[PDB]
Amino acid sequence: VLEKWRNLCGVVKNPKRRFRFTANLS
Repeated sequence: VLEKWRNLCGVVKNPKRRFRFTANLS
């Protein structure tokens, strides 16, 4: 279980293109 964590970072750690949703309580 690593290819999933290395592929997720491409979106979870890509605020440059991603809207970035840390689910912070408004």
